[PDB]
Amino acid sequence: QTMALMVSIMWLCTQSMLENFSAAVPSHRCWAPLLDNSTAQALSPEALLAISIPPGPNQRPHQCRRFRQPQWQLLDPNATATSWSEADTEPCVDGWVYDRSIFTSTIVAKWNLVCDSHALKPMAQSIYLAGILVGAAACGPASDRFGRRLVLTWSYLQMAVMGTAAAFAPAFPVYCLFRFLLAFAVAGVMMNTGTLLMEWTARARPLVMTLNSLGFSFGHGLTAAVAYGVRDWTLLQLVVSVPFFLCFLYSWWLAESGTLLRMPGLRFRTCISTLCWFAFGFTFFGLALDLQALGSNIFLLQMFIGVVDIPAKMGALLLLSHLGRRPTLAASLLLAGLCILANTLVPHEMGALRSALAVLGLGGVGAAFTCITIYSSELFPTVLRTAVGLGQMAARGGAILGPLVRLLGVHGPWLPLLVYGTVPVLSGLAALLLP
Ligand SMILES: CC(C)(Sc1ccncc1-c1ccc(C#N)c2ccccc12)C(=O)O
Repeated sequence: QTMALMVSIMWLCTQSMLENFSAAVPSHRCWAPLLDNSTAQALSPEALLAISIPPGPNQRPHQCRRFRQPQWQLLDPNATATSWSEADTEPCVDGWVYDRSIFTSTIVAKWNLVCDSHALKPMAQSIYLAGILVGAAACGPASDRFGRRLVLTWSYLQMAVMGTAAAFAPAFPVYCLFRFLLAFAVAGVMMNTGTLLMEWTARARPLVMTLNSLGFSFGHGLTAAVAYGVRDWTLLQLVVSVPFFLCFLYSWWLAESGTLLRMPGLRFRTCISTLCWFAFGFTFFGLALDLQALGSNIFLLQMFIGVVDIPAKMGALLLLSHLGRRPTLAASLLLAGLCILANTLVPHEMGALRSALAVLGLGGVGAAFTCITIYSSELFPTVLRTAVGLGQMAARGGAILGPLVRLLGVHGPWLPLLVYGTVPVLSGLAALLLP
């Protein structure tokens, strides 16, 4: 039944989207005796916060620097503000503290993922995406030798185990290994679902593809509701991996008891296919893992994209079945690129338009993925359509560089968004050349 796998793919989106909710960075500041010690001191907490922490970006108190001595210059109204020296700051010798405003417990507050060592979150995202990448390649021969159903049940068991274990990870490398194994199992489940849905009924390939895509997009609203319900990342991972226990228990019928040579050239087809897959994967896994910076509220943005991705994909399927594959794919790619470029150009003051443009770009890249998945079954002969596997591998490899590009934010907050807007434009400009 397609319902059982559709539910699993829905929770698979939840497990994939948990990389953004669990790695959320709430408002944090360094430990200070004027704010964290006893109230009896030798009033006005904002003044103490200002005199204890030097200002940083967006006129906010810095998150990785603290004054070695109380700077009373920010207290006297007649004093010249913004005139202290750099030597009066210390590299946070007393640690940091976290405010439980939007989130009460995350992996950032546990292992101290402050901006001083902010590379740990993109590194963990890249490790998860590498586990997704190597998961599809290794599960190929595993499903070919052991069978798709047995390895599917084993991947469900591994998903449950690594979900119940990641919530109890005491160290950062242990959590990274748990996420790697979880991503391996996720990639195995995805490959099995893909190889089963294609050979299920298919002329009915686009219908089942759109159904699976809608079941996956339901995962956005699912994880939004779960993150609005529970606020602890451990309890979140637990309740997200709980349904996979029943998914594994669904085994045994509910307790019954191809290589090619491209020496002359790229032949104008596989190069463009891999380029579009790379672009889709890169923009998707670079824009979905940083939803906190794309809108004012993470849950609101998630609900918005979850409620907009369904009619967007419906219209994408409509244009795919009504006016072809290449023109609608190029149009969706260009629309997503222009939307991300406008989101980059629009200042951070207008949050509503920013969230709308981000939702439109995500819908556009989803429509482009749907089109390139429908187009992958027609651009190659019946025996060459290895092509879909190569395209998925190229998309995963492009996703690998997704979180790594976000590290370029030290030079400017718009450069990652600039790339996320420029890549779809070139992808759509190159998509028009498809036969
Ligand atoms: C690696 C991906 C993008 S898959 C994938 C891997 C891990 N987390 C989520 C997805 C995913 C992303 C967008 C989708 C859409 N639309 C989608 C639909 C069905 C199953 C997975 C996804 C590929 O194969 O290139």
